[PDB]
Amino acid sequence: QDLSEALKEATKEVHIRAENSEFMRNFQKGQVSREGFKLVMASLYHIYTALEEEIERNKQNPVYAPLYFPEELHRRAALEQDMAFWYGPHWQEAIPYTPATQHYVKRLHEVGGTHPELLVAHAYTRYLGDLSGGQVLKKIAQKAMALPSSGEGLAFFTFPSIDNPTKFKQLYRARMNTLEMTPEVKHRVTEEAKTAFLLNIELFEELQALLT
Ligand code: HEM
Ligand SMILES: [C-]#N
Repeated sequence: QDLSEALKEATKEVHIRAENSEFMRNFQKGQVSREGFKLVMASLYHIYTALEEEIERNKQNPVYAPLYFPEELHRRAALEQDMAFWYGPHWQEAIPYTPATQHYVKRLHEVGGTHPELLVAHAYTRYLGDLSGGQVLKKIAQKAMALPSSGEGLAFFTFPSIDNPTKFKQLYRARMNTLEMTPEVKHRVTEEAKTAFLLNIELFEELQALLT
């Protein structure tokens, strides 16, 4: 079974639980305000910063290299733009770093530094999502908060180097299937992907609580 198919099958159940989390359920209904949105994007800033720091550390490692797409996928630069937009010139000392966010970042550094063969699980979980539901969320955020078509405040959801997200995702899945794969690696990679989804669910459950 190709890795791409194994991952989709392994995470299809938790995805349902994730897309139906209270925070997302509300976001999807159009109920999202500046306060809540700033909280989630600030958290993503930390998460992608850690993820991409580990991707850079392992860019030459064969267990990840085929998926090294900085120009097309990396979001840190975009998030820094969004942070300046929502938090101002000195966003660095203004943005929050929640416990659930720190927990996610901790696992990212553990994987990148000690279990690099599992890093693919984390890139898959975040990036393929950004190119899927993330695109639907972007439209909802624009409408709800009156954000301009010019893109300010939503740089994170914008991929100027990807003309067709559908085509790129297919390309990415195909590349994932070129990775050296063994029962051991495939089993653990799908398990880490489920863990990645849980880290996201816990983040959203935390943020929802902070708001309420
Ligand atoms: C806001 C609620 C969500 C919506 C509306 C949503 C919707 C979708 C849709 C429509 C797809 C299918 C795209 C395709 O087949 O190419 C998809 C796939 C995916 N989503 Fe979500 N999603 C949501 C939440 C999440 C969350 C919280 C995560 C985890 C960070 C996530 C990660 C993924 C991944 C990794 C895929 C790709 C699965 C695969 O093709 O193997 N999604 N999502
Ligand atoms: C999917 N987001």
